[PDB]
Amino acid sequence: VIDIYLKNEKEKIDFHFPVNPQDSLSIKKEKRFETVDIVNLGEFDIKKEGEKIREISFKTFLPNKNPIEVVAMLEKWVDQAEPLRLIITGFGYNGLVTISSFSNTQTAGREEDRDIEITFRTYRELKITDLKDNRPNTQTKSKIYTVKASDTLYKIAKNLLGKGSRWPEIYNIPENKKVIGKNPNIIKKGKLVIPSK
Amino acid sequence: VIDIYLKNEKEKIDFHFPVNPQDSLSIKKEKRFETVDIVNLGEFDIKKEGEKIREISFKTFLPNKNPIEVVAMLEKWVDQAEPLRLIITGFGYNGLVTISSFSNTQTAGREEDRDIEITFRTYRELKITDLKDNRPNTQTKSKIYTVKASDTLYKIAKNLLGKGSRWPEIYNIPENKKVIGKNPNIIKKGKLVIPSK
Amino acid sequence: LDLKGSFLFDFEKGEFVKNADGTLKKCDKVQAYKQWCQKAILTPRYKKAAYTNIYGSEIKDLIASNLSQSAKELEITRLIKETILVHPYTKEVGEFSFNWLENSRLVEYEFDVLTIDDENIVIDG
Amino acid sequence: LDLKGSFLFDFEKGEFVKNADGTLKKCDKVQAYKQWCQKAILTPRYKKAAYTNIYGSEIKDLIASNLSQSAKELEITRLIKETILVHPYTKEVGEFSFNWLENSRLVEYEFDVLTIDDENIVIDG
Amino acid sequence: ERELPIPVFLTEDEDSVHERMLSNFQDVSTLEGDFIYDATRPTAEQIAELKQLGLQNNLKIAFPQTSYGTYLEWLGECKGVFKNQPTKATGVIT
Amino acid sequence: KIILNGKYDIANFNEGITLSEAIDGVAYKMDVSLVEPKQLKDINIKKGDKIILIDIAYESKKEETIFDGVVWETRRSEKSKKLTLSCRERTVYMEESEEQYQFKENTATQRIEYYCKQWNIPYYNLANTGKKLAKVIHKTNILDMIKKDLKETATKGGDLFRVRMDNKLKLFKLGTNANVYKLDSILEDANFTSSFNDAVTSVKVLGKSKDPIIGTYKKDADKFGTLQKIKQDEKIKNAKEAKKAAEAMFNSGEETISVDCAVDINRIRAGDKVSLKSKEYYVIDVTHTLDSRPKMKLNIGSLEYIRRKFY
Amino acid sequence: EIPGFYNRFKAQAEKAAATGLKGRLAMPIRANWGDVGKVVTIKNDLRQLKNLFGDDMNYSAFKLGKLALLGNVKELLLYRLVDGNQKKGTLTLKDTTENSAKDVIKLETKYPTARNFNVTIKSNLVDSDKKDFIFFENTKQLFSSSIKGTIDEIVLEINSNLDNEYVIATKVADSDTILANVVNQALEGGNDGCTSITNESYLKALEEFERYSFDSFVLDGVADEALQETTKAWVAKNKELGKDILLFLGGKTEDNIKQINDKSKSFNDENIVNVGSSAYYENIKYTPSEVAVYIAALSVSKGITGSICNAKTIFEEVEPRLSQSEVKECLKSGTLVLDFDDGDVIIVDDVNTFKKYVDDKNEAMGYISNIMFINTINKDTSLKRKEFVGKIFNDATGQTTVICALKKYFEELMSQGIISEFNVDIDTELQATAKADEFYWKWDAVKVDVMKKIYGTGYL
Repeated sequence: VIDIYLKNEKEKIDFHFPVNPQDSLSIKKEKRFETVDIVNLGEFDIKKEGEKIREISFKTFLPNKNPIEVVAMLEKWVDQAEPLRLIITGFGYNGLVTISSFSNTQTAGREEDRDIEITFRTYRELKITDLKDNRPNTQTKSKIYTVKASDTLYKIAKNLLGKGSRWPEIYNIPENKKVIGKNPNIIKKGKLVIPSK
Repeated sequence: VIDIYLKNEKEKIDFHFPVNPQDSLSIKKEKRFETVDIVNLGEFDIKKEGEKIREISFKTFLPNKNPIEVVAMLEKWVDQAEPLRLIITGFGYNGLVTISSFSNTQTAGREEDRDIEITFRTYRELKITDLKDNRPNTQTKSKIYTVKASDTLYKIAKNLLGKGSRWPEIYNIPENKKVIGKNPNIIKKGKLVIPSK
Repeated sequence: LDLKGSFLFDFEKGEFVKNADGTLKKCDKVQAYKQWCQKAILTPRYKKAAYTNIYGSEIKDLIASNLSQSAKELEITRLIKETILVHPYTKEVGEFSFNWLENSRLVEYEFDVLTIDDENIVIDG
Repeated sequence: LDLKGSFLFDFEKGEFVKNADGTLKKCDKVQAYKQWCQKAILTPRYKKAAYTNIYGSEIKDLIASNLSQSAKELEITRLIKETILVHPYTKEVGEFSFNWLENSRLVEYEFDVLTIDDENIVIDG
Repeated sequence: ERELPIPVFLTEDEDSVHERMLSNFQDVSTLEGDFIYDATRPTAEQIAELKQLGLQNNLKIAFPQTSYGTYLEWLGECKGVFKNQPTKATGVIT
Repeated sequence: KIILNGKYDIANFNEGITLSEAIDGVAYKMDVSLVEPKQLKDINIKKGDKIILIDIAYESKKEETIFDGVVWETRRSEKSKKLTLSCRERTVYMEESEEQYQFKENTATQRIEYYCKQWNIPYYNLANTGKKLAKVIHKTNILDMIKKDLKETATKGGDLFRVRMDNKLKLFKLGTNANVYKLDSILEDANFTSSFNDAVTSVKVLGKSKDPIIGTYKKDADKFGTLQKIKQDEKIKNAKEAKKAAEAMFNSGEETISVDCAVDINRIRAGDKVSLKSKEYYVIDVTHTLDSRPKMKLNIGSLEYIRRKFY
Repeated sequence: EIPGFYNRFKAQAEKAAATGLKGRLAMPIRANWGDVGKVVTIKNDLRQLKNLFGDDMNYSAFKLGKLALLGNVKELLLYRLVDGNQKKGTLTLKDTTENSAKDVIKLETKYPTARNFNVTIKSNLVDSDKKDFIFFENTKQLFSSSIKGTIDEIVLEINSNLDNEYVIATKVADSDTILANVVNQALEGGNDGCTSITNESYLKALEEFERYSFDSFVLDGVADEALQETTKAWVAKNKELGKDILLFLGGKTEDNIKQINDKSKSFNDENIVNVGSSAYYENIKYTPSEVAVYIAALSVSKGITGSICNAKTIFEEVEPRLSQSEVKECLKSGTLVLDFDDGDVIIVDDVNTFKKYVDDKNEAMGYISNIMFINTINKDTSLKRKEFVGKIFNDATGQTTVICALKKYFEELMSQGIISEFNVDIDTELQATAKADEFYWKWDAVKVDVMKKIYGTGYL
């Protein structure tokens, strides 16, 4: 039992590949090293501390959502800056990736179908004693928030914008200043509030 | 009778390949030389004194430990800085090596199995009349030591950290200072001691 | 590194263990680390506002998900691994095993490996 | 190079050979080298604290190992070669032969080649 | 607790002691594993171990700035200062 | 991202921008390369046009004018219609306009104000450098005169000041940038170079003017050796001035880091105080290159070496 | 449980590491706790041994069971040897409202023992109508619970909660009011039966063990010569019955090397092993008889493929320390000797007591691994026999089927790499007179031995 799930986040879509990746899946691993050759001793291998960006490539076909819409969806995702979550069940792969190249093809027969040839890249985020910041931050929320009964603007700021002290960024928006009263502390249920960015 | 044993040291694992290396094993040797051409005489070959980093490459399959766990183990070992000991019985190879590239593949059939294609590099250590320091230093001990009855801290330092006079590195660790009495000379059986790095 | 200890919390009883003197039972570095690991596993992510995004897991949210059995196994492995590995004391977590005992009721195992579990090379010039 | 001699030690008797005068029987450079080679082969590695990591062998540890017959042959060759070759006087050691006489009781041969065994080109301008 | 300064002699290296021992040999080989090395190296190692542990411990307990336990108690007794002793817990039981 | 020019927006034509500055450079330099089809050819960009580059600042993520200068030179290729500019802020004008001025004893701030007043150069409230300069007669360029008196102000214990233009002239002290950015997080590659190339351990002052001031003030002679210089300036007309000049010259040689960053910190400029690892260094030079991937390269160094070399 | 996410944590020691182990061992253990007069199987779980027989190191049960488990035995067949005079700790608790203080409940330990199990009952501070029923082992609390005052509910609750593996309640009479408050009332009258075990009592354990099957048997750390002779005769008798039991023994603590060698030479059966050196572990000395438990455990765990020729034992120190001449004398005498080598205690040469004859191919019988190999083959052959004796027609086809089954079993042995060559064919000599109820066959095989010694010759 092998399936491929692409769980996008910036667009809340969970694409499951209708058809398995044809002939074979393959994944390479290559350690980071570079030769150094010393006089009268010869070559030596020195490990480099980082890790490498490795690719997963395969090819499928989309049988008769329609294949046209699926191809459009994947082409749109190709330009996405945010990462996609790729899960391959039988193969055992699971992690954030991003599509480097995507291509579709129509054949003389089977014109409804679209033969697909897609490639992925491992994704890593740049964050630019205490707990390490190893967790990926891929969670998404709507750009407009409906205030609940128990919410306070600091609570909204922490839930929807991070540090919690980011509330003046929400308040200073003129639409938020209009829907919210002139007192930031007092807020009401139901009214819409727009987080920044 | 041909077998392949990968005896890792930093992880005390002795991996024996379940399946032989398919079509053929091969190993090249090339002397270090570079041409110099003198006027009105022509080309000449000058030996270079060092030795070359030569590779051993082959491809296997892991039949139905599970192949997934074996692949994960080898992928983890690929990032290992410390060397692996490769022993090939019938071929006659024996020496320290390190994996440059590793790859696994699932096929349309035989989905439980994993076709492997692995490559190795000869490993050489960089050191800073008397005996030559030709011996590889690949021996490993646990990062926490249980003090025996006859042990003394100098003896622990020599057995577990080299020169023997490295004992203050063990003592100066605050955990070691706490478990050990304030007198470094006096030590007791059973208490745990942590060598540095 | 200089990690430090904490106080015991018997999760079976849901109360701090206290000595006869009334003070809470202090525990070693590794004991506090294990307590923290269990608490972090039990803490859902993004939902308890006292914590940052780093702390917690998302195992409970996975129950309602529609992903398949093996996909859910991989998700459990990823979630537990990510949740545990934020702690500096963690070296590696793995050797995951699963057992779908009933039709759709699961039991899973895992191993956590400490920084002190590493093996050290013995050499000096 | 300026290697130097030592005193004989009859390994059959486990005692130093001494002249009638009572002084220990001095021996030549090559004789001391052979004595050192035998002693180093007989000295296990990492276990006798008087020595560094360079000195000694690991032949005894190999007996309890689970590697196969040919793997053990290769291990013996590697161990003897590494143990001997640390000495500066050594040029090459090889031509290993093995004979599993009984089912699991082994006899092995080897050749050690000295720096003086080298052959010199005869030429001058 | 003040950090203890140590004389250079008490912190001598084992290899330095062994080299000092072997400096006088020029006719017999002094290679590692040789009989001269066998006779000399354990002496140097024991010398280094004793000199680094026992003598430095003696120096540590000599002065009140670094002494401990019964040694610090005696150094307090030199100027007539005693450490407060413990007491058994007491009370009433019904 | 936005290139205003006079009226238009030629950000829809530029292949890349490179903002480069040196601590002793003539001016903040922007070198923007463009493709020149019929559309861009119509507006007829000439030298002397006013370029304003606007981009999302790193600090507050708001569009701010990071560069405001004038096009100093245009070079047009014809076979490939690639127009290339080399923009300069208006300190390039000061580096080309020569003038002779005679000055009595006074401070650098007063002299800079006098230059701006004479040549009608707008300027913000100039920081009081404090140091009092000796009487001199100058002939070099206006920027040359300003640099000379600022060097003489760095000597005699004054703080290191650098002049940058922006819209109106500013007297920028070196270690006064608002944000001390940390480059270790985006450190693509670094080149820590150390040397005794310009090390100064001793200095034997030989005063050409009286208060017969002569002395030696060797500072680390025991450690690095007596790497001696001779300072023979007429401007040193005082014993305390000689001592402060000597103290403003000692250093352990060249000690810089050739830093390469994978992310362009937009607001970095020459003289700014920036951190790599735990240590802090002053930007000797910065070279942004706003290609399709923003990128930055930096050359930073310690205060002592910068004072010895550039002052 | 409710649907949702649940998680727990355990030590790595508590992993089910029992997977992959081999071999079966037997022991007539002296135990302070557990079932009396019966054999019980443990799957190599220290917690299981602790629950079944306590954790008293003074008693042979926990001590020798821990040593056996450290030897990696797949299954341990423990028998609680007892002297008699057996009693369980018991106590009777009485009613308050009756001025005569009627006895209403009797408590009793689950198994016979002599441990200080106690009970403490106090008024429940929240509600006087209830009371707290706390049960102790010495000063240590062992179980607590609060129960309704009616007698039946009290007995049921004491028999109900999870932590009552130690004590069982029973009703003597009914009453309306709660038991009387009491503190630390010992369950007196019990007895572990370990006091002054008789020589004859071991025979009961032997007879009970006869019905079961196991690879080897080792005594309970006792070096009585009469017991050793009785066990020798018992193992010989079981060999006559087709049960090939391997015996391990150890000489008395005061016996010197001379006495040990004399004992080893006196009985030189290949099924007997003598331990010639005492050892230390956890700062506790172990007599040769006690060490024989660990030796038997290791030999049984190694099974067929492995051997203990140079196995690094768990022990930390040995006594006496033998020179090479003494080592040669002991090994020639059939004595199994542990030796100290660079901080490691290592068994030497895998030998057994059979060293007197070695007149042929009987040389190989002097080592424990060969005897275990032979006995395991005999046991497997007997297991295949009992499926067919008088239950398959004794024609050519049936004999061929049996031969094919035996050949395939030996082929499975070949797949393990144990054997270099084997042959199994018809025993034509005995087949000339065989009948329906039994068939006769012959076989011989070449076992692959573990590498033991290396001889090097450096040509220089």
